[PDB]
Amino acid sequence: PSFDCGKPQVEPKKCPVVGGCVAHPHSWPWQVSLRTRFGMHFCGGTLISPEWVLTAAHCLEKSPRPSSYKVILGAHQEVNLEPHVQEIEVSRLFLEPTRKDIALLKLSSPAVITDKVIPACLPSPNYVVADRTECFITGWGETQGTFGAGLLKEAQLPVIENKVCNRYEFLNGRVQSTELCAGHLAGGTDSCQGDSGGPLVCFEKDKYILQGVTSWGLGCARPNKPGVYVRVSRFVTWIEGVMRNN
Ligand SMILES: CCCCCCCCNC(=O)[C@H](Cc1ccc(OCc2ccc3ccccc3n2)cc1)NC(=O)[C@H]1CC[C@H](CN)CC1
Repeated sequence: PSFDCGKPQVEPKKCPVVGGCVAHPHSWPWQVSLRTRFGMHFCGGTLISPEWVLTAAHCLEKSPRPSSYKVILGAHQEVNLEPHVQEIEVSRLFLEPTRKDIALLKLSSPAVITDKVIPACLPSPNYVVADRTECFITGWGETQGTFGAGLLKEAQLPVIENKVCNRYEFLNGRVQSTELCAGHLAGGTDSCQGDSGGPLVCFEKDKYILQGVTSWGLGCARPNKPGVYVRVSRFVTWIEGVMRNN
């Protein structure tokens, strides 16, 4: 039973995390929860192959010990995990070598790929997501009064091209070429604390492609303050190299 990357078996709501909506369970089957050995959620991540999870380097910077971490796959509820959820210990950590905010976790065992646990697709190397492309972020981060705490949420965010995002009114030059921006400039919808390390995916014809890793922002969901994501396409060669070498 082979499953194509980026093709959920439960079609997502795509409601047009603060704002957005609670996802249909298992409609974002690459979303993982990165947890302490005691089962405390602290970051998201994205399954990109049965043995590999992509996350933000800042999620791992406190401990270089793989035993500090475990990965929860197939979940919908944060607290009361579903019976099919897989909990897999991390074997090795690989931080991006130029110190950008992206990292790989090699799992101690491959995840079992099912209709609820499926990898996201990687983008082509150096792909640029065009201004205004509609994408989605997912996670179990905080909700700032918008409902759904404790459940996996999604939010539709359009990409804001870097040259726009860097304007004074927005992020005032801070965004690097190895980052991208996404958000609604009227505010109200955004990734927030506890979402970092998770995916920003953009639908292309018949599948979702992982274009961003939730990284940072100036608060959550503020008007004129879109979130910043690591631009995954600038790291595909590095990611593929790590997977090939390990
Ligand atoms: C006492 C703090 C414990 C951390 C749990 C709260 C996690 C909340 N996460 C954040 O604040 C992360 C940063 C963060 C901080 C700490 C962190 O993990 C701490 C940690 C994690 C594992 C550890 C293992 C052994 C020892 C200490 C450890 N400490 C992970 C992520 N930033 C974000 O989620 C961003 C997402 C984009 C948004 C704008 N659109 C703004 C917020």
